[PDB]
Amino acid sequence: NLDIIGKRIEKIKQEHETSWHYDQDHPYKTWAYHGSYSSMVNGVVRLLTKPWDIIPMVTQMAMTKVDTRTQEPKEGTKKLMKITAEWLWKELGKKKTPRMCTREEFTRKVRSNAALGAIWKSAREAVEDSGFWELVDKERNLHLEGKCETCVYNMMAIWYMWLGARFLEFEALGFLNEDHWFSRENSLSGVEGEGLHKLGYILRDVSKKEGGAMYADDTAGWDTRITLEDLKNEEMVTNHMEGEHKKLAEAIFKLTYQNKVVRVQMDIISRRDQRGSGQVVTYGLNTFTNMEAQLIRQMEGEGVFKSIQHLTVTEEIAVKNWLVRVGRERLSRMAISGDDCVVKPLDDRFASALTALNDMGKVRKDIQQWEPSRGWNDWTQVPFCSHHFHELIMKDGRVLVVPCRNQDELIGRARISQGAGWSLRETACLGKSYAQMWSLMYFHRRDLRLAANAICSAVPSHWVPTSRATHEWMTTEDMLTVWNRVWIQENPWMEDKTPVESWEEIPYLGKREDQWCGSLIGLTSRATWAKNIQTAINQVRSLIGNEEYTDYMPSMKRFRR
Ligand SMILES: CC(=O)Nc1ccc(-c2csc(N)n2)cc1
Ligand SMILES: [Cl-]
Ligand SMILES: [Zn+2]
Repeated sequence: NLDIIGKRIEKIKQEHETSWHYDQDHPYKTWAYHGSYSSMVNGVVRLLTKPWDIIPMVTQMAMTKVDTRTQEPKEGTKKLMKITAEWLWKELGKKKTPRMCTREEFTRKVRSNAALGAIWKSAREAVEDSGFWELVDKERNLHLEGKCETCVYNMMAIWYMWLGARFLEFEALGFLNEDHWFSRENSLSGVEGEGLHKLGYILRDVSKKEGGAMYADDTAGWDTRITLEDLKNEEMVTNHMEGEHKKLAEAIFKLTYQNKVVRVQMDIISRRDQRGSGQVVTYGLNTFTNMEAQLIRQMEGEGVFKSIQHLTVTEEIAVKNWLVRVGRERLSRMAISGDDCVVKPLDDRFASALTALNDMGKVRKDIQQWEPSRGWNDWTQVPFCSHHFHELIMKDGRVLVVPCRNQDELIGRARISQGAGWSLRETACLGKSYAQMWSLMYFHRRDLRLAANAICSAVPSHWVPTSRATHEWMTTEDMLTVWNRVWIQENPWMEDKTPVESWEEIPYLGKREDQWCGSLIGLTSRATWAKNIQTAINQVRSLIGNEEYTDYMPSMKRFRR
């Protein structure tokens, strides 16, 4: 307990000796208590989406369990998790080599803008000061000694550490993301590096497997369900390491993941369970443990073991043998993105195979603990990564599988910014990012293709999209050329590589399907907005001023004379 959280706690107390009031009013039960001491609106996107100013599902988006425990899993459950985790690390390691990430790599990220959950004023000034690395060196040396001093989270939830602890985290465990351990190639169930023009093709491929319904059960507060046993299983990645890397990774797991200390608005508490690490490391270890949990739920449905109370020698061999024999074909019946999964099991016994799942603490959201899962019969209805997927046939017979979600959510998100000090140019460039994403991913939604064309017409041609998966819309290349590259040239599911010559070759959903997914097509106003769009474009041009603009609206047949 305190042999590991004490040094950090003592340090924080000393720096705060005056107000070290041990308040007996602290609202903590599970969180150990040691002591105490807004969405802005994007004006460019809003002026070009006037019909949505009277839709509450859009306009409301811009307005306005950490404290729980998880019963220890049973001996049968613990054995199932340990055998499965050992096997899974070995599979993920067959074609990969664990390795330290470098300051030279850490800075590069910082030179660009990749959320580092950090807390000089810019992180760009820390890595350049050789003073920062000296502090990193001290903690780094302490980690090698099996001790920590300055690796403490500030819950905001979202837990932000100091850069020194982040860099360190990244040095020891960044290889999982940087070298693509959770790629569909390295993991089979994984979709790291995929993006939205891929995810539907991947679900359609899972649908091709003989088996039962497609299951997509959510976990309530997945991170708050992460147990110390799960952490012991994740930590086994270090069995694959050597030298300094092994000791540095072992210290991240022991000192920062399995024996945490955090600050809260300031109470100084510690928990030895739950997920509380870096968002990128969190994503990879959530994928790992979700893959493990779903293989075990598959084993339960298949009758590989009879009970979670304890495993018989024979069953331990049967589970291990199931993995070696069918483990890979099985991970393949899954699409897993951190806590999000889709599973096509061998048959529907999976639906009521719930004892391992509930005993691991991964209780399903929106269904009685022991009510058997609802199955999806059509891959085009299955929810994944906040989307569903349509099969869309081009006038020339070729097949697109496209991402989709309710259009009010897409419009409402593009109308929001986070943070202060945005110029009109930067606000315009963020509007252009959304517009290009819509042109590439949601071109099949009539309102989004029109609104994208309008925003790109209203923002100077040469201004670069900005924002503080393959984000191919973050470019000043022509959007038809990018569309061709993503959907035709580089699309492994498209055999005919004939380029598309114009946007009018690129289809929409059916008119009724577009309405079902939130389109305003057929409202009197949606017609006033499409008819008068050059007036809205001109309003925004007049605000931005005398700049080089391009008219993209005649790419659409209706504005093409
Ligand atoms: C822009 C455009 O194509 N206008 C339009 C007109 C009517 C309809 C319609 C009638 S009954 C139904 N379900 N949908 C859809 C769209
Ligand atoms: Cl269905
Ligand atoms: Zn849809």
